[PDB]
Formats: sequence, C-alpha cells, structure tokens
Amino acid sequence: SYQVITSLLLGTLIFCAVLGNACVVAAIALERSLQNVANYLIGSLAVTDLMVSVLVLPMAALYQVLNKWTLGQVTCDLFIALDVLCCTSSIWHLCAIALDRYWAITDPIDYVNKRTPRRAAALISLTWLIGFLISIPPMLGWRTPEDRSDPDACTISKDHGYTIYSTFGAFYIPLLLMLVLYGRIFRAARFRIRKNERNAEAKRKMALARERKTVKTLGIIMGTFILCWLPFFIVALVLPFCESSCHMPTLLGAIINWLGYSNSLLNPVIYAYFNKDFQNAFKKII
Amino acid sequence: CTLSAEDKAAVERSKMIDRNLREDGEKAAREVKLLLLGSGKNTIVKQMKTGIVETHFTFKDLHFKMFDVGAQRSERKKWIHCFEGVTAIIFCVALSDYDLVLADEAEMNRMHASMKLFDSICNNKWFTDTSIILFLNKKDLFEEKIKKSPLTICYPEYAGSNTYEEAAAYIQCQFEDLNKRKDTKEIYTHFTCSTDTKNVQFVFDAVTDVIIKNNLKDCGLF
Amino acid sequence: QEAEQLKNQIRDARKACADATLSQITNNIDPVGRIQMRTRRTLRGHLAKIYAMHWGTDSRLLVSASQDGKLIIWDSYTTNKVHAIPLRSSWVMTCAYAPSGNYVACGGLDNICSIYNLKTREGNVRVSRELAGHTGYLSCCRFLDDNQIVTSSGDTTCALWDIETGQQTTTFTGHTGDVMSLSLAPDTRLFVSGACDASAKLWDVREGMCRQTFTGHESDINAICFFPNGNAFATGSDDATCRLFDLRADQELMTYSHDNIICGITSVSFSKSGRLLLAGYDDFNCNVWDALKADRAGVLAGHDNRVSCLGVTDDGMAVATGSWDSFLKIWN
Amino acid sequence: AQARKLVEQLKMEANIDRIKVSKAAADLMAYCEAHAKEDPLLTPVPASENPFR
Amino acid sequence: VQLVESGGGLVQPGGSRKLSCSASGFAFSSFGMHWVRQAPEKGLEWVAYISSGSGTIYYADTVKGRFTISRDDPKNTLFLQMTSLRSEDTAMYYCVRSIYYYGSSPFDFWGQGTTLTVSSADIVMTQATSSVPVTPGESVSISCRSSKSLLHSNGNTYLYWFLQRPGQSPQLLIYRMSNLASGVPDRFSGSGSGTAFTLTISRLEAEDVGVYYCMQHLEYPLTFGAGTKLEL
Ligand SMILES: C/C=C\C/C=C\C/C=C/C/C=C/CCCC(=O)O[C@H](COC(=O)CCCCCCCCCCCCC)COP(=O)(O)O[C@H]1[C@H](O)[C@@H](O)[C@H](OP(=O)(O)O)[C@@H](O)[C@H]1O
Ligand SMILES: C[C@H](CCC(=O)NCC(=O)O)[C@H]1CC[C@H]2[C@@H]3[C@H](O)C[C@@H]4C[C@H](O)CC[C@]4(C)[C@H]3CC[C@]12C
Ligand SMILES: CC(C)CCC[C@@H](C)[C@H]1CC[C@H]2[C@@H]3CC=C4C[C@@H](O)CC[C@]4(C)[C@H]3CC[C@]12C
Ligand SMILES: [C]N([C])([C])[C][C]C1=[C][N]C2=C1[C]=C([O])[C]=[C]2
Repeated sequence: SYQVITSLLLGTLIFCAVLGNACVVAAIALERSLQNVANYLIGSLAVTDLMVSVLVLPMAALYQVLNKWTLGQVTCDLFIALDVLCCTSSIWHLCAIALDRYWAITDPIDYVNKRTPRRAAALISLTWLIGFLISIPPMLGWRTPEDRSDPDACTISKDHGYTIYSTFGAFYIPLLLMLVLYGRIFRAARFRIRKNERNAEAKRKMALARERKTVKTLGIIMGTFILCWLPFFIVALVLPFCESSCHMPTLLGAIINWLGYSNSLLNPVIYAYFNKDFQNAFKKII
Repeated sequence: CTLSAEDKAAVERSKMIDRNLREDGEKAAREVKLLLLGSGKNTIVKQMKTGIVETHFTFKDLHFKMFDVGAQRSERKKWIHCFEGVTAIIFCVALSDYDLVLADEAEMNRMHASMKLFDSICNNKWFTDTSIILFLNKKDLFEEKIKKSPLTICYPEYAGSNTYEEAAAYIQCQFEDLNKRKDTKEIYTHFTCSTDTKNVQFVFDAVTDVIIKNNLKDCGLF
Repeated sequence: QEAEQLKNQIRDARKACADATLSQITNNIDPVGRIQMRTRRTLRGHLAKIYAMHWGTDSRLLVSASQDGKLIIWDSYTTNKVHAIPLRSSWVMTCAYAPSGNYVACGGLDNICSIYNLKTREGNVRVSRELAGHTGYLSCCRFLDDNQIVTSSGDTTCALWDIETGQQTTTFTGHTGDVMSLSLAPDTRLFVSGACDASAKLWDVREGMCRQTFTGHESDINAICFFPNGNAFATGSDDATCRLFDLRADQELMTYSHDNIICGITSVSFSKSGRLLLAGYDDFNCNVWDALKADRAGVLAGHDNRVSCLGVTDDGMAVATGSWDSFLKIWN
Repeated sequence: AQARKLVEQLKMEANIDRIKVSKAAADLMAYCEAHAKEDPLLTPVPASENPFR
Repeated sequence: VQLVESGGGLVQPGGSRKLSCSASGFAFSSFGMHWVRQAPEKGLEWVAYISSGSGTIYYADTVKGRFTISRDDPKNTLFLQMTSLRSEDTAMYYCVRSIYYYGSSPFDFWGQGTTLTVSSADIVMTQATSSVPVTPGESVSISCRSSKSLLHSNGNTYLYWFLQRPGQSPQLLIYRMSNLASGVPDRFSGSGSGTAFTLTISRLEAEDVGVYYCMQHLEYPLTFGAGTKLEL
C-alpha cells in the first residue's frame, strides 16, 4: 500500500512538471509576442526542464518505488549521465538568465544596440557545454569497481575529486555567481527607486512598495533555488568525505533528491508563470 | 518537385527579399524614437543636434531619431496612434509665454494651451506607459518678464513670491500635476536654457533611465 | 441672413421620398447562410503594423503598406514577394495598385502620394512622380486611370492629380473636416469620400463638384467602398455601424450593426455580386454582413491586433485582410 | 461668396430623370439571378474546377 | 540598359580563358544572368546560369564541371571561368539577363557577346523549316514543336521566341507563348497548343528579316531549335 501511495505522488509530480514545462515550450512558439532574448532563455530553460521531467524522472521514479534497480548497468549509466547533464543544464540556465537580466539592467546601451537572439543561443550552448563537461566523467572514465558495486544500486560516482568538481561546477559556482549578480541588480534597483509634500509622501509610498516588490522577487528567485538544491548538494558533498561516520538515512536522501527534481517543476513556474507576458499569452491562447 | 524552374527562381527572390527586410528591421530596431510636441521647439531642435520632420542625432554611441509632428493642423485622434512604442515623448513649453494669449480674441493663454496639450498627450490611451521629457524653454525671458509683470496674471490662485526660482518651481509642479497615471510613467523636467549640451545630455539620461526601469519591470524587480 | 431656410428645404425633400425601406423588400430573399471562410495563404514578413492594402486587377497581385518603411507586393497564389519598395517616408497610411499594374502609389503622414513605376527597363521600382501640395497627411490615394490619381488628405481636401503634370487638376473642398477614405465608381466618372465630420459626399471627377452629401454616421467615417453596380456605396465609421447609401435615393437605406460590437470599423468592401459586405472591425475581427438582409452570415478571425485594411478580388473568389499584427491572410 | 457656389451646386436638384426604388430593387434581384450560376461564391464550384484546391 | 562582354579571342585547345561582362544602366544584383553560345553558322545553346545572390547555379551537361560561373555584385560584373577548351567550344557567347517574378519578362535583354575561337530527358525543340522565302507585306508563320508538354499545371506555357537579325544579337519577341516583349511591334503574335507552337507576323517589314529561334524553360536544360531563317 505504501508503494501505491509513493507511485501516485511521484507520478502526479512527474506529470504536473511535464505539463507545466510543455505548456511554456508551446506558448513560446504559438505566440509571436513572446520571442525575446530573455524569453528565449526562459523557453530554453523550460525545454531543459521538460527533458528532465520526461527522461530522467521516469527511471528515477522506478528506483524509489521499487527500492531497487531493475534495468541493468547500461541503463543505470545512461540515467546517471542524463540526470546530471540535465540538472546542471537547468542550473546554468538559471545562472544565464540571471546574467542576462544583470547585463540588461546595468548595460542599457548593449541592450539597445548589441543584444540579439545570438546572445541567448550562445548562452544556451554554453550552459549545455558545461552540462556535458560535468556529465562526461561518469561515462568516459571513473566508475570504480566499488562504484555501482551493488547489483541493484545506481549510486552516482562518489570519487572525492569528481565529487568536489561536480558539486562546485554544478551548484556552488552558479550559486556564488547568481548571488553576486543579484546583489548588483538589487543595488541598481535601490539606486533607481531612490533616484506637493503630500505628493512627496505618495512617491515615498511608491518607492517603499517597489523596494518590497524587489525584495520579494529576489527572495523568491534565490530561496526556491536554494531550498531545492542546497539540501541535495550539501549532502552530496559531505557524504563522499563522510563515509566512515555519516549514517545516511534513506528517507532524507529521497527527500532531498526529489526536492532537487521538484526544482525542475518550480523553475518554469517562477520564470514564466509569474512573468506577465507568458500569463497574458496563456490567457489569450486558452 | 511540383514547382517549375521559374517558380524556384521566384521563391529564391522572395526569400532574398525577406532577408533584406529582416536586415533592415534589425537596423531600425537599434534606434530610439522620440516624439517632439509643443514654444522654443526650433531652439530645442537646434541645440539637440509641411509634414513630419525627422532629425537623427547620435550622442554617447546611442542613435536618437526625433520625429516632429508640428505643422500638422489635422486632428490628432487619427494619426497619433502611429507613434505607439516611442521610448519617450519630448514636450517643450515656453516659460516666458505665460503672458501671451495666442490671439483668438484672447480666448486662451499659451501656458493654458500648453498644459492642456500636455494633459491630453500624457493621459492618452496609446501613451499609458511612455515617459515624458518635459522641457521648459526661454527661462531668461521668463525671469525678465516676472521681474516686472507677476505670473499671477496666468495663475489667479498663486499667492507667492515672484522670484525666478519659486515661480519656475510652481510652473513645473503645475505641469507635473497633470499626470493622472504617475505610477506607471516618469515625467522628466528640465529648465533647458539655450547653451551647450545641457539638453542632449538630459535627453540621454532620461532615455537611459527609462530603458533601465523598463528592463527592471520586465524582470519584476522594479 | 446666413441661409437658414435652405437646410430644412433639402431635409423635407429627402424625407418625402421614403416609401419603403430595404428591409421590407428583402423579406423573401433567402439568407446567405454560414460562410465557411478559412485562411488559405498567410502572407507574412512585415515587421510593423500595416494600414492599407489593395488588390491588383488580375486578382493575383496585391500591394501591402506598412509603417516599417517597406511596401511589399505579394503573389497571392504562390505567396512570393514580387517586389519590395523602400519608401523614403516611414509613415505610409495608404497604398494603391494601378489598374494596368504598371504604377503603385504610396502616401501617409508626409504630404505626398509618391507614384512608383513597376515596369522599368532597369528593373527597379523608382519614384516616378511625387504629388506634393497637400497641407495635411494623405488619407487615401486611388487611381482613376494610369495617369490620373485621386487623393484624400487630412487637410479636408481631396485632389485630382495629373501624374504627368504633377499638379492638382481639381480640388474638392466641400468637406468641413478631415477626409479619411476614398472610393471610385466602376466607370471612374465619379468618386466618393468619407470625412471625420461624420458625412460622405459624392464627387464628380471631371466637373469637380459635389453632387450629394450623406450624414448618417454619428462619428468619423473611416472607410468607404462603392457597390459593384455603382449606384450605391457603403461606409464605415467609429460608430461600430456600417451604412449603405444609394446615390439615386440620396438617403441611407440600411444600417449594419450589432449590439455586441462597440469598437469602430476600420475597413469596408463588397463581394463581386454585392451580396456580402466585408467590414473590418477594430476588435481584431472581420464580420461578413448580408448586404440585402443586414445579417451576420459569417465572421473571420485569427488576427492578433486591430484589422486595418481588407479587399475582395475583382474575380470575387477570395478576400484578403490586413491587421496591425503585421500578418496578411487571404480567405476563400 | 459661398452662397453663389452653394446654389450652383444645388441647381442639380432636378436635372436627372429618376426611377422609383421598387424598379431598382427588382432589377437588382434580376441581375443576381441572371448571373447566379456565374458567381462561385454563391454556387460552390466543384473542387475539380477550383484552382485553389 | 547595356551589357558589354569581354575576354574573347583565340585560345588553343586545353587553355583556360575567363569571359567578363560589364553591366551599366540597371541593378545587376537584382537580375539573374545567363550564358547562351552560338557556334559559327549554327544555332543557339544555353551554357550556364547564376541567380541573384549566387544561391542557384546550373550548368549544361556538355560544359558542366569544366566551366564555372560567378558574379560580383559590388562591381556589377559577371564572370564565366572556362577550362580545357575543346574544338566544340568555338562559339560566340552572349550574356543575357533575366528577372523571375510574376509578370516578369525573362531574357528581355541580350548583349553583343564575346567571340571565342577555340582551335538524357532534355526537352528537344524542333523547327519545321530552316528557312522560308518571304516578301514584305505578306503574313509569315513560323511553327515549332516540343517533345514534352511545356504547359505546366500552373497554366503557363514556357515558350520563348527570339529574333536575331543579321549582324545583331537575339531579341525577345514572345516569352510565354502569349505575351509580347517590351519594345516590340504589335505585329508579332504567338499561339499554340501544349506541344505545338506557332509565331505569326501580321505584316512582314524590312526589319523582320532575320533568324527566329525558340526556347523551352519548363526544365532548366534549356534547348534551342535549329532556327528559322527568313529571307526577302
Ligand atoms: C511566513 C509568512 C510569510 C512568507 C509567505 C507569506 C507571504 C509571502 C508569500 C510568498 C508568495 C508565495 C508564492 C506565490 C507567489 C505569487 O504571489 O505569485 C504572484 C501572483 O501569481 C499568483 O499567485 C497566481 C498563481 C499563478 C500560477 C500559475 C498557474 C499554473 C500553476 C501550476 C503549474 C503546474 C502545471 C503546469 C506573481 O509572482 P510574484 O509575486 O513573485 O512577482 C513576480 C515574480 O516573483 C517573478 O517571478 C516574475 O518575473 P521573474 O522575476 O522573472 O521571475 C514577475 O513578473 C512577478 O510575477
Ligand atoms: C527504462 C528503459 C527504457 C528507456 C526508457 O524508458 N526511455 C526513456 C523514457 O521514456 O523514460 C528500460 C525499458 C526495458 C529495460 C530492459 C528490459 O527490462 C530487459 C532487461 C532487464 C535487465 O534486468 C536489465 C537489462 C534490460 C535490457 C533492461 C534495460 C533497461 C530498459 C531498456
Ligand atoms: C516543490 C514541490 C513540487 C515539492 C513536493 C514534495 C516532494 C519533494 C515530495 C512529494 C512526494 C515525495 C516522495 C514520496 C515517497 C517517498 C518515500 C520514502 O521512501 C523516501 C521519500 C520519498 C521518495 C518522497 C520524496 C519527496 C517527494 C517527491
Ligand atoms: C536531480 N538531482 C539528482 C538532484 C540532480 C543532482 C546533480 C546535478 N549535478 C550534480 C548532481 C549531483 C552531484 O553529486 C554532482 C553533480
């Protein structure tokens, strides 16, 4: 009965994610009004998330529901590679979106003159290249005899060097870069907001409201990403160096892994469904 | 394989024309469209650089295209919509003209006409999200006139000092008060004068601020 | 003192002739029925909202005008861009196709309807003549012949131009308001114009005078089109109503409006038989009206912005529509 | 003066012989029925004789 | 409009010579270009084609590979590279310009050409008579036939009639079997069926004397007939 409930919940999650991502991917194409550099980055992020939902999630659901691997070493390697590649691609797509917003905010001249879809294409290509770099080692090398040693397990490579490299280049460098860029964006927004007496009081009210809104937006954008990935990556970094002691309860691992995948469902919500252009497009098409 | 050779050549020509059109559109996109309305319009145009007159001036690596809708006495309800999407609107008024009546049996005043036009443009449906670069020209003559004749003639209810600073600030505030949608659009006001780049730089700063604020709004931050 | 009695004298005479309305006669006429209009060719490539479009006499070539500064002539069957004309003025609001197909006229905010010659030995569209002289924006320019073109301008005056001379052969000044649209009769002897004064006036080309005036509309008239028989013409306004005027009756015969329509009308056209009234509405849609029974026999959709211009082919087999979304769709 | 021009224009009041609306309405339907089969939009042309199909 | 060719001369077998055409009076980029040869005391034969933008390039079977064509839009000049010239290549090449769109007139202008003195499902066009004796003021009819129906499903008959008066370049009379070319007397008329075509002169004049040629454009391996030589 427990497995039935787990299957129901996980299938509901994998579905809703697929629907949400495919909706954005179809909206970007069926309405002319949404084809923008920032919106092409958002659509590429949605495509990456849809790939996560369709390919990596079904193999992963089978792992949790049955508590065992039932597809063999080749399938396990393919699943690990695809999961790592797509998750890194989604994280770096978020980073690229952050970078594009920072450049647009702080470089209006470039936005007017030197901004074209070729920028979004290059950003997407670079994000996918970083994902390829992160996911290559577990296929072109590594996979030590102790790794995947259990015939019914599909554990990711836990080599110290590979673990630090992957964790860094997948969550921490993107985390620091996003933090710095969003801090600069916050400072710029504060400067712009700061930059008869009843009218002055009204303008002060408007400035305070804009400060609250920017704080809320930054908080959501950073906190969803952190709450989703940081629990997963902290464990992924600690456990390889904590083999001797860490008990590693299975429930906590399952909860984090899924938080991380749920990240794929939440990304399109935050970046398109809160976006006014996408919501208007959905209202018009529907 | 259902198309003849001439059909293939026509398709090639059509796609080449499409490429040329897309290139021209890309060239036109990287430009700033500003609408001039107004009163020192000629002086402002000079300092910045029968139908619509277009002036192209580049400052700090940004190309600005300003379209002058002056001399079009026809009703503006039928052609004003052609200017949707302009980054900002440059509205120019003359401070010294508060004492002028624009003839017509003194049925109107130049300041009142200017404020009416400003209100109409600002509250127009097509420009609900367009910043206004308000210009107050002829400050020297305004000071010279207020020295002798108080501006209260144009403003019956203004009881205050006749000094240049106070009168200019009151006129600027009166122009600002016309904004019924102050939240969405910013109204930049500048005492233009008629020397040096004091106007081109102000226009550039206003355009930059409008672009930055629009970009922030797109992300939802601002 | 100021011609007080004259106004009512015409009013009484016009009133006396009302014996039976058009609705009574068309009771026995069967309805058109649903028209299964569907898009067949989607002409795209304009990068800005378009305002005017005119079909060629061959019923295949059509000319499209857009504010992007580009005039595109389209091959309806193959959807090929036969020619692209870079307009010097980037504020075009009207365009026309010469009946012979040799010349194309373009006008807008600039007080000029430049004549473009398509047939040249050097194989490029070069400006032939610039019909400058209007004091306001040109609202509509239409060719009576390959050498004579009638123009409508916001300066409340319509002008007849001898293209070879480059000067106004005749000026029509009876309108007490800006003139928005112009339509030509089949014989080209007379034409009609609509104005923001909420009225339309019958203009004779050669004698250069007004024959009749119609004032049914409550607001500015946006578009007008002559009935195929040439004895009537329909007009569209901001009233959200289309009206039919008969020249020999001097009176409006019927109104084409619906309670659910509130926005203005941007385009008007007739089918070859005259039974269908193709009216472009500002609400991103075109409604087909039964010209005889004044009923909505069909509707067209698929436009993401305001409908600006539409026209039925002289062959009467298809109708093209233009919208500010920058997409031209042909319906059959 | 505009009065002379206006009266000259209105002189056209009775220069044209007129036909009652009933005859014109009948002629309209007569023309429609005469060319009823010559209008494909009124009589759907078979797909074989339809270039657009 | 004017097209001047260059590069003609005597070339020994196996040599390579480039023929250049200079454009003046029209937009070279917009117009496509063609090369039609004419061996001495012989007929016409299409050589090569290049479209605007260089996207489409085609060559005849007998010259494909050896001869390559190129265009220089900025300088308004056309080039036709030639390699391994053979005795069969001894012909005067004529540069032609065509523009392809509805209502257009392909092959509407022919240059003077450049003289060169060296040393399969194709639609064959055959003309009934090589020469016909005629007199001024009398109607003259020229008939030609095609091995394949030139009337495509679009409804256009891709037949082109060319007139080459003595010591002069070919001139286009009828370009789609029914439409008269620009700057041509209305006396010329064209009619025919899907396979049989006829050119009729309403009233023969002195200028009409020359050699009449026919061409098919349904398929790009253009073929020219032997030609009809009218004499007074
Ligand atoms: C401790 C107490 C305090 C802490 C908590 C209490 C107080 C604070 C609450 C925190 C907010 C909780 C989440 C709700 C957020 C919320 O309010 O959403 C707002 C309204 O939308 C709807 O609600 C409507 C919902 C629409 C959903 C889309 C429909 C489809 C959803 C299913 C998708 C899956 C199936 C496909 C809009 O979102 P927003 O409030 O966050 O404001 C902005 C948003 O953050 C930006 O993302 C967005 O652009 P971005 O920067 O690029 O990302 C902006 O345009 C704007 O939307
Ligand atoms: C999950 C994959 C199929 C890939 C997939 O699901 N596509 C992506 C998606 O749509 O999710 C499964 C389906 C059937 C599986 C195979 C079959 O179960 C048969 C066989 C069973 C052995 O235990 C392992 C090897 C082997 C040969 C399995 C390897 C993994 C396969 C190929
Ligand atoms: C942000 C939103 C979408 C998150 C929703 C909560 C997610 C994280 C929940 C919903 C259902 C949950 C799963 C349900 C079943 C089990 C069983 C146990 O043996 C390990 C945890 C595991 C595998 C859970 C992991 C977390 C999970 C996937
Ligand atoms: C979904 N999930 C599973 C959660 C994802 C994860 C990831 C990504 N990338 C990486 C990872 C991990 C490690 O360890 C490394 C690297």
